[PDB]
Amino acid sequence: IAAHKGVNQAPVPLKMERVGPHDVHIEMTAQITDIEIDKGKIYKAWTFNGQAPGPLVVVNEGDTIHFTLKNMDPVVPHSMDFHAVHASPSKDFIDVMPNKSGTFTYPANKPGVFMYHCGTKPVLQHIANGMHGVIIVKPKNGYPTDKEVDREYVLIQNEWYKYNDMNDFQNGVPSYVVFSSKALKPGDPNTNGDTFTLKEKPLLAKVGEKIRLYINNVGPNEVSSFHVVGTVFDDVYLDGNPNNHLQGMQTVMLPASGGAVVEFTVTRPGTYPIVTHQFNHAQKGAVAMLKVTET
Amino acid sequence: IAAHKGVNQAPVPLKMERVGPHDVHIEMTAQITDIEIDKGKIYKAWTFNGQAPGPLVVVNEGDTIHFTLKNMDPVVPHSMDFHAVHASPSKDFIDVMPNKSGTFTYPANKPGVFMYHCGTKPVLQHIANGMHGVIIVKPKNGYPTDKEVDREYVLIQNEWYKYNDMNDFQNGVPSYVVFSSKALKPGDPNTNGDTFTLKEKPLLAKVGEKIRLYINNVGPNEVSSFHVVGTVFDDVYLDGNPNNHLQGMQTVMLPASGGAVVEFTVTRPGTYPIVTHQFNHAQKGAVAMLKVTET
Amino acid sequence: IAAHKGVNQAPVPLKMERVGPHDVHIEMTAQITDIEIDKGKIYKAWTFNGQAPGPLVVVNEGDTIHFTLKNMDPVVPHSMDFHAVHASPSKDFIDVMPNKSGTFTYPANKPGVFMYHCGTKPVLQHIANGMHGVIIVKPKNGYPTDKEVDREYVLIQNEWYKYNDMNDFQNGVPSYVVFSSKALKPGDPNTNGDTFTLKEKPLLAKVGEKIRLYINNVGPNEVSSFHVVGTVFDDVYLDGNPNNHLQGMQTVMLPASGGAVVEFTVTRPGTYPIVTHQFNHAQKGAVAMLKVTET
Ligand SMILES: [Cu+2]
Ligand SMILES: [Cu+2]
Ligand SMILES: [Cu+2]
Ligand SMILES: [Cu+2]
Ligand SMILES: [Cu+2]
Ligand SMILES: [Cu+2]
Ligand SMILES: [Cu+2]
Ligand SMILES: [Cu+2]
Ligand SMILES: [Cu+2]
Ligand SMILES: [Cu+2]
Ligand SMILES: [Cu+2]
Ligand SMILES: [Cu+2]
Ligand SMILES: [Cu+2]
Ligand SMILES: [Cu+2]
Ligand SMILES: [Cu+2]
Ligand SMILES: [Cu+2]
Ligand SMILES: [Cu+2]
Ligand SMILES: [Cu+2]
Ligand SMILES: [Cu+2]
Ligand SMILES: [Cu+2]
Ligand SMILES: [Cu+2]
Repeated sequence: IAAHKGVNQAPVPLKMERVGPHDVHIEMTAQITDIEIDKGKIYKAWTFNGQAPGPLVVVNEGDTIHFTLKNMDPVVPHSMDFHAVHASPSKDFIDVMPNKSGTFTYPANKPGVFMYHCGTKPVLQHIANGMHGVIIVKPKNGYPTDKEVDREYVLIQNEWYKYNDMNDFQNGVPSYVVFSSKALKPGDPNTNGDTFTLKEKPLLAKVGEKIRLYINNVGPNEVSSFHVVGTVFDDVYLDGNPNNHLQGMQTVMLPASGGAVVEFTVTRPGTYPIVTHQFNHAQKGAVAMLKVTET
Repeated sequence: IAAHKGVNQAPVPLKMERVGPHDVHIEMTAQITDIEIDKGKIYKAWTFNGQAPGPLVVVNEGDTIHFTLKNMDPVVPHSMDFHAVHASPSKDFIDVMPNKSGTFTYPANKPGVFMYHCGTKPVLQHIANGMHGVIIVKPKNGYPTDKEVDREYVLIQNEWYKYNDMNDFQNGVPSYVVFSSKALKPGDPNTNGDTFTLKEKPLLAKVGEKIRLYINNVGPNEVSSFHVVGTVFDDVYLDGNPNNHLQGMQTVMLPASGGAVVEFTVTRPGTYPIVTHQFNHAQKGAVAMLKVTET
Repeated sequence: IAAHKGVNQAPVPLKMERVGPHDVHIEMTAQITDIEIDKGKIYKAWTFNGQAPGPLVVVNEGDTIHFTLKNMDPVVPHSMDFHAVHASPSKDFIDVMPNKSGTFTYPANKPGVFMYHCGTKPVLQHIANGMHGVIIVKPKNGYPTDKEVDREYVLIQNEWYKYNDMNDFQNGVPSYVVFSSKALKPGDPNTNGDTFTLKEKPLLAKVGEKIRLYINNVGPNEVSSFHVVGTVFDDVYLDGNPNNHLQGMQTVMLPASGGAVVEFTVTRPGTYPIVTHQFNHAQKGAVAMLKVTET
């Protein structure tokens, strides 16, 4: 796109504030930002806030979100679809023109680990170019295993294709498949979907800890066979809903847009790979590392 | 196939009648019928009754089906495999020659949303050419959420490939992926697997209604990441068995031949897309629309 | 690989012995062995013990495994990752050099049907060349349906690609997709992943029996839509964990590395195909047969 030539918009922080016991304001941008998705490979991503996947959003069950999108793209319209919410897509997930803002309000009444993404036609194009992310809705009564958990992180799986190439998007295999981590607490890493960062700077944990991961596979196109090497998932909550409880799963099947909360114990010091077990995808980037130390 | 050149057999209604408290007769044809699968694109489908997917069958749990297939194909043998039933495949799912009929009897003792399809070798060929459909077996004691449901529809996902091309069938990506709807009550639409009809003539509902969809992904080859935009599934019953209860799912993973019953609430007026969230497939046709009005 | 030219190492039996109430010794090899994966097609597989998938391992819940790998490959390092176990991957799933042995110890504290495989980088290469298998961990308290089961078998799904071709492994469709069976009791068949053996020598059963299959889809890359023609799964335990109970499933979605225990009734004499319902894969080999007789 001629109007994207030379465009690299610096990342903008997510803006979020609570405005009542059950109401939260969220402000995001749609912007065009160079991301190093593999060593030496820059993708001029269509993004929320200059991150792909986008910034993490965390709300409580029963929060109404008053969402603003500021569209910094000089020429492409953008929008927002939160899977967490009940909304009219044709009224509430509508386009915001270049250099304009739009505000939309809707309730998140279901707990879980939900995909968000741009909903501008063609949606495949907007997702594949990078406009995806996760919103976590925390359950009013927790998870039955909350007391057992020592440490938590968020991981997101996505693919990258040939740049802005709709033929490849629809008919081609992914060039890269990648994990990223998004921060829940201060000092947690916050990364983009790339083939290397979580190998070179592993997630950290202590020997003996029960780890919770909030996970979502945003696609756009592939399913994920989520697995942590050297452990077994003690508990799995499909879509992060507490009712959808499985136990003792080696591998969690995630549809495209599918999420889960998974919990597992790391019993011994070492580095534990985290993979999609569809190994072609793993080979093309989708391996993260968890480094487990005696401290 | 030379003997299919110029052949376009007009659709024949499904014939069905109950013959006892636990016995039903079903009569279908195998026939060769031109279907417009995308605008301007005619596929000379191998079909049951001139529809692809085929006509909807609905029986009660515990019904024995006395099934007749009348094969109108001038040259290809056809057969029928109902996933709902317990049967000897080598006795009961056998070929019916051109211009002949065959009758087969077997029990449907399990509730759910089951695939049917031709079982003639090579089965990939017969399915990919259009010989698939759904049979619903209604549970003797219902679903625990029956009282909450205001409106119901059936949706079926399938793919289309290059015409009768076994290399493409086995090794190629789908050309189109599509939804169709099959009527449960008078006035419901009844459509074929195409890229457009359910966009141009959306399914209808009223603001505030809880909608049930009976869904199956007949493939032949892809899995489906079933999602309704702007809602969350309140309840999901895997394969339509009441025991396989999930709650609060954003997206339902369906294997090839996989079914579900899903329920969700439409809270606001508008048009709600229904997709497989594998967006390459969505782009290639697999988006239906639900239009929600104040009436 | 020049050092594999002309190499065909005869299969070596699995060595296994119990050494205490909760401890078992297992000795396997990594070796290079010609396998006929389709009629006329020899693949010089990288294997455990000259079988691909490898030999079946069965332990009890709570057994500690003292595992030895003897690496007979003249030039490639190999390793072992059991999904059943809690282990440090960077200490316990490490490489064994050509002509050396290594011993590793770790607990199997979770019941189920678990993948094992070589964990040597690039793991896609080692898995795709044949270094995969299943370990069954029997639950201390059984399955609630144990008393109903008349007969049991193990089935494993895997793919084969162009020989040792990492481009094909990562970017290509499978050449073949196959089932194999591995023996649980004397007289059970024990086969390799091929397109024909389980068609030509079907698994056997008696009319009216409830059959249990322990199943795993080892990939490397595809998911599986597991289905038995002419029946419905009465009970399904995801990953073989007794808690992950589904009922009345026509088809079981398995991620890559995913397992299950499935139970179904064969009501009538005949031959019952067993398929992945992703029919492109079925066409390329993934159909096994169960022959059901009045004896
Ligand atoms: Cu309150
Ligand atoms: Cu506000
Ligand atoms: Cu956009
Ligand atoms: Cu979406
Ligand atoms: Cu792909
Ligand atoms: Cu702890
Ligand atoms: Cu574990
Ligand atoms: Cu009766
Ligand atoms: Cu009759
Ligand atoms: Cu047919
Ligand atoms: Cu079938
Ligand atoms: Cu495909
Ligand atoms: Cu209502
Ligand atoms: Cu909803
Ligand atoms: Cu003991
Ligand atoms: Cu020992
Ligand atoms: Cu190896
Ligand atoms: Cu593994
Ligand atoms: Cu493939
Ligand atoms: Cu019995
Ligand atoms: Cu059955």
